[PDB]
Amino acid sequence: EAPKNFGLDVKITGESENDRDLGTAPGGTLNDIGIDLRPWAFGQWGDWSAYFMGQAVAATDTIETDTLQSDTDGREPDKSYLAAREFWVDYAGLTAYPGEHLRFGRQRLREDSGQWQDTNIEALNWSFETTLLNAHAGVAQRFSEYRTDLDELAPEDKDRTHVFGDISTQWAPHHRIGVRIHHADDSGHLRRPGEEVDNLDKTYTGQLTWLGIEATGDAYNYRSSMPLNYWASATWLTGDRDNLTTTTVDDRRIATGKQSGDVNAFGVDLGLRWNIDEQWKAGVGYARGSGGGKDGEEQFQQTGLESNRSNFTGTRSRVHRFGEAFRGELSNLQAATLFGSWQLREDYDASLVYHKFWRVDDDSDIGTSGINAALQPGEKDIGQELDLVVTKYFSALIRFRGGLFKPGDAYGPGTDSTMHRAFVDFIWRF
Ligand SMILES: CCCCCCC/C=C\CCCCCC(=O)OC[C@@H](O)CO
Ligand SMILES: CCCCCCC/C=C\CCCCCC(=O)OC[C@@H](O)CO
Ligand SMILES: CCCCCCC/C=C\CCCCCC(=O)OC[C@@H](O)CO
Ligand SMILES: CCCCCCC/C=C\CCCCCC(=O)OC[C@H](O)CO
Ligand SMILES: CCCCCCC/C=C\CCCCCC(=O)OC[C@H](O)CO
Ligand SMILES: CCCCCCC/C=C\CCCCCC(=O)OC[C@H](O)CO
Ligand SMILES: CCCCCCCCCCCC[N+](C)(C)[O-]
Ligand SMILES: CCCCCCCCCCCC[N+](C)(C)[O-]
Ligand SMILES: CCCCCCCCCCCC[N+](C)(C)[O-]
Ligand SMILES: CCCCCCCCCCCC[N+](C)(C)[O-]
Ligand SMILES: [Ca+2]
Ligand code: NA
Ligand code: NA
Repeated sequence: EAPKNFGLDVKITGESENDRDLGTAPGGTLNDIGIDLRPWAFGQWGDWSAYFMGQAVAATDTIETDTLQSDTDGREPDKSYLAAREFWVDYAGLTAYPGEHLRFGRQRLREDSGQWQDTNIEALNWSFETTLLNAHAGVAQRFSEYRTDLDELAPEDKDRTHVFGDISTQWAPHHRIGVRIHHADDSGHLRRPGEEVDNLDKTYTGQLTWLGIEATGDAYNYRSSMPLNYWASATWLTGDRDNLTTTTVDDRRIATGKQSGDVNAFGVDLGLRWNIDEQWKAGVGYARGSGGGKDGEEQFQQTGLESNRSNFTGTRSRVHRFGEAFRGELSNLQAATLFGSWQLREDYDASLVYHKFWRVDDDSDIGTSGINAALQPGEKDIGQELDLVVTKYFSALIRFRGGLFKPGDAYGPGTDSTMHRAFVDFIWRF
């Protein structure tokens, strides 16, 4: 029971993916296995503490062993690599509240929805968590991937600074109301007209502010004592973007200029979960990120730090809010969701999730997704998905996570009728 100074997490993962581009491009499917080793070190001395976690990965192909991985020349991952995941120092002595502390270094930033921040990033982050009042404030920026195989940052991350904060209160037992803010500022520059544009150039620079209000009733508490749980959130995105314009000239992309415009967009996510008994749960969700509008002003996007993974099905396992296969970003996207889940004590859980997805504006792209295929102008029907997650907890666990995506009319002729992405993870902690 003495404070544990080190450990090692060992994960074996298999991934089957077919076909991310729906058959539109060559190869690019996965059926592969890998091991991921994460040694960690922790020290604590009165109000001070410090932590390091590293990572070594070897796999048969470039599979996803980390749900929080950076998305990917200079950005080509290798089948095997080393990385530094977290390295930070923490000071808890500003106040006597044990849930209050200040953390500096590359660290896990997470809030419960996963929709604003859920990532490892260099940050200075203040947390204040007590029974009646929670608050946080921080700043973050990526300076490197800290990986042996990736030499450059993604253009969206380069020179982008994040500032954010939140504050919330438990106004009745198990019911929380709060506000949340995030601001992203780009100090980079766009290619100038006539310059060649490649995959490591920015497509835009922005100064963007998200302002959100969030109500939850054990939304993400898998151990809730209430028969009904819920989440409701509404988020306003404002600010501006300078968008790069380009043209094609001889199989090469050339910058032609740029266009600025204000953003005035809106996102909402609602959910209701029935705690039917000690084991069974089921629920419904609706979410929408606005799209299109006059000069793209209504195109909602997320912060870029989000995972969209959360305990929304009411289990210990986190699930992708917009599908393991589709992996939607809330951006010109409407989603309806139904789920059921089962758990037995701390020993097993399982969730079955259905989604239907539509575009909001049928002449605009959606944001990120786990699908790499062009949408047909004028078609709103993105598709449907069924997901299954099943876990046995032995510390250690073994989990199946799978999604089956059925493309709708927005994907069109010559695309596959079905696509899946599935994982098995076996994890042991020493
Ligand atoms: C701004 C980034 C800060 C990065 C700090 C990285 C911290 C690295 C490793 C965490 C553990 C350091 C422990 C150092 C140490 O000698 O601890 C004494 C320990 O043996 C018993 O308490
Ligand atoms: C230990 C506690 C210290 C608190 C330090 C102060 C933290 C400051 C701000 C936290 C809230 C995030 C700020 C969001 C923001 O400033 O941008 C909005 C603005 O750009 C709209 O145009
Ligand atoms: C209770 C039913 C579970 C619902 C399905 C959730 C599991 C998701 C994926 C399982 C792997 C299926 C892989 C084969 C398949 O169905 O599609 C073939 C297609 O991907 C060819 O491109
Ligand atoms: C308390 C002192 C000990 C600190 C822990 C040392 C652990 C060993 C390595 C930490 C990770 C340093 C990696 C830095 C790095 O990868 O450089 C990134 C490049 O600049 C690429 O942009
Ligand atoms: C502009 C009108 C917006 C009205 C929104 C009202 C939302 C009402 C109910 C949604 C769920 C609220 C739960 C409140 C609740 O259960 O707490 C009451 C206390 O537990 C009393 O013991
Ligand atoms: C397919 C590869 C392995 C991935 C699967 C990991 C989870 C495996 C099995 C979980 C089984 C879920 C049902 C458990 C059940 O019905 O009751 C458990 C018993 O009551 C306790 O022994
Ligand atoms: C024990 C559970 C068995 C079901 C696991 C499903 C994993 C997906 C493998 C499907 C591969 C088929 N194909 C040809 C589409 O790649
Ligand atoms: C059931 C869903 C998880 C898929 C597991 C993926 C298969 C792992 C082992 C087969 C791949 C190894 N190999 C030989 C193709 O490199
Ligand atoms: C198992 C822990 C390993 C920790 C060290 C990993 C950091 C190495 C990063 C080197 C980056 C080299 N690069 C990308 C500039 O070519
Ligand atoms: C599609 C999922 C939507 C929510 C499911 C609703 C669950 C209602 C369960 C009623 C069962 C009443 N019972 C069995 C406890 O006496
Ligand atoms: Ca392909
Ligand atoms: Na403290
Ligand atoms: Na629950």
